[PDB]
Order: sequence, then C-alpha cells, then structure tokens
Amino acid sequence: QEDVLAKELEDVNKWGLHVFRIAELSGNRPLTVIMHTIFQERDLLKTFKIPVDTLITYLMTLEDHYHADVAYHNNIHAADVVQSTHVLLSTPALEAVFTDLEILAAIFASAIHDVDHPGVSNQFLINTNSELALMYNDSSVLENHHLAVGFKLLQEENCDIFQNLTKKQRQSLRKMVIDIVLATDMSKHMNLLADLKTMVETKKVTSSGVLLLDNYSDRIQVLQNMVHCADLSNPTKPLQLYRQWTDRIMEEFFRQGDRERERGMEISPMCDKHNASVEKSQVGFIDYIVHPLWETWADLVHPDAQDILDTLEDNREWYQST
Ligand SMILES: COc1c(O)cc2oc3cc4c(c(OC/C=C/C(=O)O)c3c(=O)c2c1CC=C(C)C)C=CC(C)(C)O4
Ligand SMILES: [Mg+2]
Ligand SMILES: [Zn+2]
Repeated sequence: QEDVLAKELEDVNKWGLHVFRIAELSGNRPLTVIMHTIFQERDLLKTFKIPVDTLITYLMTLEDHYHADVAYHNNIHAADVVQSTHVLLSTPALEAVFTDLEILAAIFASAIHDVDHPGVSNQFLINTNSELALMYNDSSVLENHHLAVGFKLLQEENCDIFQNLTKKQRQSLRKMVIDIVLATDMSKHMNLLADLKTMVETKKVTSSGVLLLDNYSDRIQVLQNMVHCADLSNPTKPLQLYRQWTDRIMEEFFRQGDRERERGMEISPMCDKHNASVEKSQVGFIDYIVHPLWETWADLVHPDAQDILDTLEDNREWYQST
C-alpha cells in the first residue's frame, strides 16, 4: 500500500494529481504526505534546517485541526490547495522570481489557510452572533482564525518547523503568511481581481522573459492571487475531480441551510436543498467568479496556463450542457 501511495506521489508536480486517492492511500493524511513530498521536492528541509521529525509532527497536528466531519473545508481541500499552489509556483514565467522564504510562505499559508473551518460561512457566523464573530469584530472572521490556529500549533511540542530561521526570516514570513491568508476572504475577491487586472495591463517582463516584481506590494499581490487561484481551482481540474468537489461543497452548503432554516433565518444562496440548482450555480460561479480570475491569471503567465484555462472552459461547457 505504501508503494502505491509513493507511486501516486510522483505526480505532485502535475495539475490534477489525484488528491482523493492519496487521501485514501495515506490513511486520511493527504495534507501531511503531500506537504512532506513538496518540502522534499523543493529541498526546503535542508534550506531551512527543518528537522524531519519536527515537520511530520507539525503537519500531523495541523491536519488534526481540520474537521473530518466537514464535507468540503477539510484536510483534503488543504492538501489540494498546497499542491495547486505548488504547481502554480513552478510556472516558467515565475522562474527565480520568488525567494526560498516566499515559496515557504505561500506553501505554508496554503496548508493552514482553512484550518479549523467549522463548515459555515463568515456571514452565518456573524448572523448567529457566534463567538468567532465576536472575537474578530465581524471582519474576516474565519480567515483570522485559520491564521491564529495555524501559528499557535507551531508552539506545541516538537512542532516549531521555523526554529532555525533567523529572527528577520520569521518576521518576514509571518507577515507574508498573514497577508496571504487574509486575502482568501471571498469578500475581497473583487478588489483582488481588480488589482491583478491592473498589474497585467502594466505587466513588465525581464530580458529572460520572466515576470518582473519590483517591490513587496507587487510580489505579495501575486502570491495572494496565486493562493486565491489555488483556492478556486476546483473547476479547472479534470472533471472527475471537479465533480467530487461540487458534491462536497453542496453537502456543506445544504447543511448550513438546514441550520439556517431550523433557526428562522433566510437561507443563504445555494444552501436551500429544496430549491437548489447545482449545475446552474456552478456555471454562474465559473462565469462571474472563477473564469474572470483564471483568465486574468493566464494573462499574467501567458501562455503557461493555457491548458488549465482550456480545462476550465470545457468543464463550464459540460455543466452548462446538463
Ligand atoms: C456569495 O458568493 C458566492 C456565490 O455566489 C457562489 C459561490 O459558489 C461556490 C461554488 C463552489 C465553491 C465555493 O467556495 C469557494 C471556496 C471557498 C473556500 O475554500 O473557502 C463557492 C462560493 O464560495 C460561492 C460564493 C462565495 C461566498 C461568500 C460567502 C462570499 C467551492 C468549490 C466549487 C466546487 C467550485 O463550488
Ligand atoms: Mg477559507
Ligand atoms: Zn479554502
């Protein structure tokens, strides 16, 4: 069984890795084994003097604080975003653009970006006067919490994977990780996309042909949009993968809508299981959210992302046809 898993982990650089098989083959440890593979592949353990045992211990503790009883925002989603961010970082147009520390931040941010998600939305947590909304004053409630949990777990026994970074390395990475995860709040999508559009229109490229990023503001904005693309990458994946993600988000949405109805509240869009239109909503989401973003990303790394954008367009057509 370990040999099959190791075979499937050979695809870690490929879009459309079969993350669900890896979850099964790893005994519900997709986040740990994919993170470990990626760190090996990028030589991050040697670069940052990360002890192997510390890495596994942190990864397992972090994976544990994703909820196995949440159908979408679980450890499989986290592994998927890590792996998708890992592939997006390897695109030719970005070669040698980001430092080792920035690659570490983006991968680490992807791994913690939804930890301890309870499977309800920010707006539900606000409307139900939840403790989380109360702690974070109704602003990026989930996103602030994922960051606080992800960083806090570094303090558990033999969990500080950043113990051999310099103080300035830690401080720079923490800030970058915060900037990235806070940008995954969907209420920020439009401002993030508008900013990425502006950057593509004024895009500058080096003599080697690679994207030129002058300053923190441009670098962090590309890393924020990269992780945001990886977060919204389900509809760019091969259809058998995309369909399982759709099934899982609808289970989680529907269960929020039951809670909402049980409490007298109006049902949030896509959460009413007596008035759903699964296929229509996927097309709506692609047309108004996912495709505008992925088309803008494709222009930034043109033509590196043309197969991913083509798969998205085919998957949109297929859902439309139904
Ligand atoms: C109200 O705006 C909408 C909306 O109008 C339709 C939507 O539709 C979806 C559809 C989704 C998924 C969706 O989730 C994306 C991933 C989130 C994560 O990992 O946290 C959504 C939406 O979130 C969504 C939102 C955004 C929600 C809020 C509260 C601003 C995830 C996976 C796939 C299969 C792509 O389907
Ligand atoms: Mg999230
Ligand atoms: Zn997410």
